[PDB]
Amino acid sequence: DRGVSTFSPEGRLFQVEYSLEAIKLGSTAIGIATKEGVVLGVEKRATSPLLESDSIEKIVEIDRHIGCAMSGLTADARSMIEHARTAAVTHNLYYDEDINVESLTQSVCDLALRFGEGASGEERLMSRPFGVALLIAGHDADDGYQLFHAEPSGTFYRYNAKAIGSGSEGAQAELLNEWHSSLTLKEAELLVLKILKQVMEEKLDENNAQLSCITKQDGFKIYDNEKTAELIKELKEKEAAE
Amino acid sequence: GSRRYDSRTTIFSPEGRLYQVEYALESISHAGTAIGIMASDGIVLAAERKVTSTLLEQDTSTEKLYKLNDKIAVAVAGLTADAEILINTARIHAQNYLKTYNEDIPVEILVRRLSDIKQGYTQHGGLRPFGVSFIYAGYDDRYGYQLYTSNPSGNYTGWKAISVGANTSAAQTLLQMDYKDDMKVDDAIELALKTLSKTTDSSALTYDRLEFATIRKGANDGEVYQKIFKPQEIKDILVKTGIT
Amino acid sequence: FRNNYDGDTVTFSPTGRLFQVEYALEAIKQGSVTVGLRSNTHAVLVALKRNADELSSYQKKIIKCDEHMGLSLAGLAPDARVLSNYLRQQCNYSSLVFNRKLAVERAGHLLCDKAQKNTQSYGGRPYGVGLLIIGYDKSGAHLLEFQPSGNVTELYGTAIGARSQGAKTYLERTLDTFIKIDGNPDELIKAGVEAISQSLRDESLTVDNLSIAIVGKDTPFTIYDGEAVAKYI
Amino acid sequence: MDIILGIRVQDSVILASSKAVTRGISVLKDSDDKTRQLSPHTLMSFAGEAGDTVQFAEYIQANIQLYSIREDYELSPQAVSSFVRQELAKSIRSRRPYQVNVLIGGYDKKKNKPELYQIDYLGTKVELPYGAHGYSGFYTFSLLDHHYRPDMTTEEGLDLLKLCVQELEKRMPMDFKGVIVKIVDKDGIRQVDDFQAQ
Amino acid sequence: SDPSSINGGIVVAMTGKDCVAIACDLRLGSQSLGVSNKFEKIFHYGHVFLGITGLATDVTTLNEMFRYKTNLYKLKEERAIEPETFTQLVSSSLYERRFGPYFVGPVVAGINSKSGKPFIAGFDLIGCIDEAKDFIVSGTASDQLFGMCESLYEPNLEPEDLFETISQALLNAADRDALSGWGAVVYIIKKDEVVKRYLKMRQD
Amino acid sequence: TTTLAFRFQGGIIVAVDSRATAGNWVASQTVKKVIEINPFLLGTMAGGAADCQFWETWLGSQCRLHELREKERISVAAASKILSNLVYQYKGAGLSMGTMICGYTRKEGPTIYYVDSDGTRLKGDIFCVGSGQTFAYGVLDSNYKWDLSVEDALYLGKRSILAAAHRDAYSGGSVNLYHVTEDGWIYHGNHDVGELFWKVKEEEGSFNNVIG
Amino acid sequence: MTDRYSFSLTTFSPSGKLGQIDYALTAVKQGVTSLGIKATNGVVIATEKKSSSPLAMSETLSKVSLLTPDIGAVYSGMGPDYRVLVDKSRKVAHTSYKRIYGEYPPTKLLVSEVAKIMQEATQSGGVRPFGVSLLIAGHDEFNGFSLYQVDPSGSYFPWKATAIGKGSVAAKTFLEKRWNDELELEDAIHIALLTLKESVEGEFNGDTIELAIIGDENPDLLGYTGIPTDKGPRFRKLTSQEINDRLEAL
Amino acid sequence: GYDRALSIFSPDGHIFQVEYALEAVKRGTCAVGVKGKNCVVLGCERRSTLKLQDTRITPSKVSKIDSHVVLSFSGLNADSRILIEKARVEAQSHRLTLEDPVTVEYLTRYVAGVQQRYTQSGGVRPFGVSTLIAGFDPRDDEPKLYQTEPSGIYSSWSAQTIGRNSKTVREFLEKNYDRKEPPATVEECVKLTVRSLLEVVQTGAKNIEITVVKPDSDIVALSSEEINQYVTQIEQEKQEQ
Ligand SMILES: *C(=O)[C@]1([C@@H](O)[C@@H]2C=CCCC2)NC(=O)[C@H](CCF)[C@]1(C)O
Repeated sequence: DRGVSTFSPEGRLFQVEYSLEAIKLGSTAIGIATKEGVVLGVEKRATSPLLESDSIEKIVEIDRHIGCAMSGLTADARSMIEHARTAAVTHNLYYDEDINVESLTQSVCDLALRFGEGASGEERLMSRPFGVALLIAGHDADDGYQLFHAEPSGTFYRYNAKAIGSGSEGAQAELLNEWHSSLTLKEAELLVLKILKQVMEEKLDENNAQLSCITKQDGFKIYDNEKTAELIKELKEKEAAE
Repeated sequence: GSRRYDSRTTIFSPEGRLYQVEYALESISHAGTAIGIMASDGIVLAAERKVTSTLLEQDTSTEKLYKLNDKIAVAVAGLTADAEILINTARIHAQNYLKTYNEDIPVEILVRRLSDIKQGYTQHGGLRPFGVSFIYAGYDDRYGYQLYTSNPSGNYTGWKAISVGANTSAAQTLLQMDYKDDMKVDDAIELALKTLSKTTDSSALTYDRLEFATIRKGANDGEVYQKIFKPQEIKDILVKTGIT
Repeated sequence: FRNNYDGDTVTFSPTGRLFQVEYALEAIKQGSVTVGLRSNTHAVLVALKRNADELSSYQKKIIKCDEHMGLSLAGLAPDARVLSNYLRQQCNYSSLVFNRKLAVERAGHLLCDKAQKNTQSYGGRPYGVGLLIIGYDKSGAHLLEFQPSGNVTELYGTAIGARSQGAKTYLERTLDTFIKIDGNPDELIKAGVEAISQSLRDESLTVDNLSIAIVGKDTPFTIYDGEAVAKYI
Repeated sequence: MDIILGIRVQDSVILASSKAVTRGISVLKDSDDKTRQLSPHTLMSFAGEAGDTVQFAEYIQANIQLYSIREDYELSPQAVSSFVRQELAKSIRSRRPYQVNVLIGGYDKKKNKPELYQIDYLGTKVELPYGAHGYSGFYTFSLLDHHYRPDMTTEEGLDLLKLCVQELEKRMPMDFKGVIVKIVDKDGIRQVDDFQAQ
Repeated sequence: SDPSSINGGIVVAMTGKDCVAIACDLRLGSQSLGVSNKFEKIFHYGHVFLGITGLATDVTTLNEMFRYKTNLYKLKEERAIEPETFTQLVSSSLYERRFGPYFVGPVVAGINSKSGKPFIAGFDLIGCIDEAKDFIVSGTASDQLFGMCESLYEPNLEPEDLFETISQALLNAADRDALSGWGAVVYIIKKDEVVKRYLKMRQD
Repeated sequence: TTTLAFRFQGGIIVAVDSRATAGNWVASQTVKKVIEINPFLLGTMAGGAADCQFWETWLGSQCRLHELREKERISVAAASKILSNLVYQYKGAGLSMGTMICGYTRKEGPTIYYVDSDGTRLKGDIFCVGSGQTFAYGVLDSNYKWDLSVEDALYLGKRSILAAAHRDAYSGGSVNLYHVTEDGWIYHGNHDVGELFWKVKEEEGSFNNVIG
Repeated sequence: MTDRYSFSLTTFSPSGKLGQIDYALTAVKQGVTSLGIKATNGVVIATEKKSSSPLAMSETLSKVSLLTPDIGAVYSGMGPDYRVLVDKSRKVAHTSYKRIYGEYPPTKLLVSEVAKIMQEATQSGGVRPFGVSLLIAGHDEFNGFSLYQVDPSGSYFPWKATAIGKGSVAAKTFLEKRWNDELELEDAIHIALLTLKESVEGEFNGDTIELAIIGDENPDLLGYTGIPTDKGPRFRKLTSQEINDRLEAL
Repeated sequence: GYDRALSIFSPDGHIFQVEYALEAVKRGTCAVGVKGKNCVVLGCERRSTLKLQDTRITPSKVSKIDSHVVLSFSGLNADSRILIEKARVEAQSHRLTLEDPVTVEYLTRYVAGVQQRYTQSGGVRPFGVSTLIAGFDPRDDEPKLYQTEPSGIYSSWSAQTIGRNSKTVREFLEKNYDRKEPPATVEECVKLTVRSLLEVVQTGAKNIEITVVKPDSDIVALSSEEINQYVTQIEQEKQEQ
């Protein structure tokens, strides 16, 4: 056949590019970074009315100052989350301090290219790349609030705002116009809720969508349905207002 | 690299079937038929010897009936050499159990383990599966007489009567037709011979083309006894049951 | 043709080529441009950081390997991290065991050797990144160009990445000039930014888009980004 | 060592085990239960090295519960004691052997008879009408050799044990803080909460 | 300290006219503490008998091992193992643990089912074979047993006579050993049948 | 060293001395012998300073990891067994630790586990560990009542350490107090034994054999 | 480097055939004919010494090999494969039997060992099956004389008489006509020579034929005296001269 | 030694071996689970390609992982055994180290992780199995029902079905299950489960097996009669109209 770590004639790794395709088919996830914190929202996208929507966990805590959202083959993200949590806790045990958001991200991204059937560089025992992308958001004393996009390519970019998943190209264009360096946390919340509503196949409500944020003061929190339901109601009103 | 020559023995077909298992079963369908029938007072194992010659030494031969334990035996359908590999490890698992608990191994425990070995060749390792199907006849003090079957996939099930190898479709219909819960070992012995007699791809059904065994609890004793009939013993039971 | 001989790095084509290696090289060309040049007292690295969105950051393209050495990358970022990390360890080993700073020429040899292994063995893949290494050791300023093929070359200046040919011809012209910019870092950098602007087209180097690094005589390899490079735009 | 006694009467097995846990100069606990239920009708008591004792007991407990679930059946007391003997027989020749002695008391629901097994850390197993580990046998065996009868009732067994414990409390130098007693029969395992004065 | 003096016990085997006998005490102690009076040290696999003295945990383990090995042997060979063959199996199984041996003193007794010839053999803890024609002793009272046997024994005794001899050798040797006694069992073995008798002896 | 922990109506009292000695040398009179595993869990340290400090801090890391994984507060039973099992893996290597793992969960209520390097893990109501333990036990055993007030319980614990600090050459310096509630532990100060002794002597009338 | 062929080279085809085994059998068919006949007091195995050149010294190449002092083997198919199989068979007879029980393995068990080795080359990773069929003849106290055939698949079966290779079909037919359960060893040898003659194209003498028997104990081939229970090997290769003597009575 | 990547990405972003693993599940006998207000029921169908089996000894479709948790599945039987054994082992380990039996979600997350792992590990193919794991968390009375599939994905359901014709029975459950008023009784819950199976089993008294799980390790499997009775009462609900 053909190696799993083969280069295309254009200088790209096939398995990584094909990986990105699976991620496009995933549920939408959006993140907005502001000087008041970072918001992370996702589309639950349940496949049947009998499925209990709250058992859908696409936003998870890495540490008190770091949270993350996923999109794509979500089962693939468990070991990544695990590695991330271990890395953050381990750092604290060794240095009696919080791990920087960028370092935590760089560590997760180090697993990315560790795949193949015997690549001469160490012992990358993983048959294929991860089929999921992540938005790592958090805060640390040196670089304040931060949002990162970690891809199966091992590369991670920092963004002021970013959307991944099925409605990403559309949602990203929206974030381009809506984002400005002075957004308040509340504005970011509604803004994420609004973009999810535009790209979601279903009518956004507090059950098929979920919000969360991380602030220096209270750390990472996942908004409970009631809190989000109100924000949704508030969004509809400001929209119908003009 | 080597990848080029890898057949990939452990993958799914677009229909969710395991190529090699399916092909191994196909292989087994050309193997001499083996039958298992469980009665109220015992179990009967009968199998047809595939290919024979005037010069073949039948007295010293055994290609289908093997003793695993003093209380468990199996009838083989498939590659004999593959079968012996599995039979040997099964014989060892039985003794490990005996040494650990000081009790003979329950029949299902042994069957499940052997089936698990088979299942392994199905999910990892890149090796071909064993081209073998077993009918297990045994006795333990929890379920008494038991009859099981395992094939290349590693799946196993229990039966009152069953067959493996060639013409199982035909053989099964005949068994389902004349089997009765209150049967007796002698009835079962007769049913087995009749069934093989009708499904044989050969002219007649002679003794030199058969292997026969019974697991009974000889009333005048109280313990379980396995009997692997000898050429002459098969020849006899063959005339008696009216097949001469 | 090609299609039958480019499935892995352990296969020579009928003409003696190694396509997987060549395809890897193609990843460099697709990479953002970066320039390197030196005088007799300093070595400078100027790299154009590329951004994904206008909401994204401009990915760092320069990594410090030791107080006297560092490099710029063009291509797969992860591979640059792996290679620079290896370089950091080799620099470290030299210091701890021999109390000796690693010679830039030695580093080049080590990188060549590490990359070569990933072009003759089944299962692995060539590195898909280009590197420009600058340093100041016991023989002065040095600039090295590293290619995934494992080929490493010492130069007075050069550039890799998209449209790199622009800056390269410029430097091959400005040679006699900048090679004498001794004792004056600001000049060397300015000359570096002039070589790099020769590969622009899309936009123009901004503040959060330009990245500069320098090393030399009494200057430990340091990286300037943002405001710090403003005085060069 | 601690007190570990066992007595197999007509229809049950009784295990008496000291409650004290002493560490050096101080008695740290006086309500310690040196026992683990391996299955509904099988109890194991133990004494020996400080940490090995419980770690071993729980390890055996885990293995038997796993067997119970897998087979949906309860191994006979004889089978369980053989499993335990083999674990200890491997342990004695390992890098760091488990220094634990045990008594396995179980009610065989198939044979409908109680059974008592004594096994030391070397993997030495024996089946007995009554047994003990440590110095306990030295003070109590002469009493059991005398009063023991195969047809004893659970009640008679408890009285015979009480006599043993009294001899232990009179002649033994250490204060083992009384014993916890447990009965194993056709209906399972139960604790005699009233032995502090029975 | 000495593994072969913790539990106590003895075993003795003898040859006679077309017969063999093997006997053992029933004690199992913990140094000076008697623990069991029902610890038999004689086992059999088919028509081959094995007596084992020494550390009890190893006596039990070895028995379980040889039961395991002779069971597989029968399944492959399709015949029961013979005395001569089993002796080799015992020997190589023991030597396999040359530098971490089982602390036992095995004794084999049986009649070859094909030649009818009587057979007995002894082993040291690492497999060295002693194939005696007259008798074999083992255990904490082996010195006493040698004294008893070297005097009481004589060739070609009939089964009923060998019984009296083997028993008197066992019994009187055990009564001079603090770690032996508490009962005794004697096996009289012939081509066709085998009789097992429990003896009456002091219980101190 | 003298460390103690006891269960009562108001939760748990944890008291320790603060002396460190190597032979007859008093290395310090201000050492911490209580590790704040996390806001809800406390660990006491007796024996080897390094061993207790290192593994009890590591325990905290394991507890945190558990809570991120199970989105639920770890039980004292589970927290103590993580330490116990770790320590047991090292049995024979020379670790030296006598410790108390203390917590207050909704599921268990006030809980104290004694865990040492021998691999011993004991759940209990009262524990004292260290060369001064016997002294603290005398004071605790005769004044302990489940119905003690948080105020009295705190004093009892402080008094018990004082008793040991006085008689035991290896105990002293100061007393560190803690109160463990279901909502977390509450630090109750550092009390220099020097000053505390005289104060308690006067106000209490005890330590009559000492001239003041 | 490193053998990276950890997957089977023999696998099932849609029809249920194991190609590599079939092909191995095909190689056996092209091989020179070899046969075996069991008598009441012995067994004989023979084959043709197909000298690949007159310059080659045929003696320096034995197709009939002694495995144990009471067991011998012969084959048809790929000689190199047979040669290594003999080395392995001689070794397993020791490691898996003589070193355990202090006596040589009985014919059926050694055959079982050989068979296992062959079965493994049918499933283990990175190998091809052995391209040979063996005929093992031996004797052991509790089983008497026996003759077995082992095929590339690892399957084996006991025979009264049989042949393998080139003209097996014809040879088997000829053996069925002359075999009976009362043949003495000499009769079997004679029958062997007659059967082998039909398969030989050129010269047929004691220099072109190789023949061995499993018969009585040869105390003269032991090498020492002093142990009553050691009477000598039952395996004996016939000499060129011994063969010719019997060819005149052909 | 064998570490070939069998589960890899294809151009469109799919992992065919995981995809085909699902096809194996669609082929397996149907399984369903519905949670009541105080219990969870698990029903499975029994094939009939061959009939003459010994029901006593033939492995049942619902397996106990611990005394308070059960697992059913659709797909390759041989494959399920491996997961069942691992789950049982993990259940005992968890009790040994945490001193508490596993929650249903924990046990589910474990099985799912094992499945995910077999989708990106060299030399192994994914499990051709999907599972339904039900039970009650220790000292809890709220019913739990989770489902896992070859990819390693899992979630909880009020009711769910897997296997052949599960499309059909799911519809039934979607328009016959009210989260507002879940089957408030073991009886009406078992009924809803048998009703849903009859939509695809086509008269099979001996082709339908039920298992009821109640709080505090109260687990029991119904007998042919008990079930046959439910069938009978249901066919009348139809005819009486
Ligand atoms: C008390 O246990 C001791 C303390 O020094 C350490 C120091 C810090 C916290 C843990 C306890 N440990 C000792 O070894 C020492 C002498 C014992 F004889 C001590 C003062 O008692």
